[PDB]
Amino acid sequence: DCLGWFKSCDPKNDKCCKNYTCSRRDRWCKYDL
Repeated sequence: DCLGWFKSCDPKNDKCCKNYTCSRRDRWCKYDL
């Protein structure tokens, strides 16, 4: 499964779903697409 956004992730080892992106700035997944 994946993470929903606002959950903490690693942008290079992204575990969040697509449409959302894992932020290197916020260090968590966000909806930005």
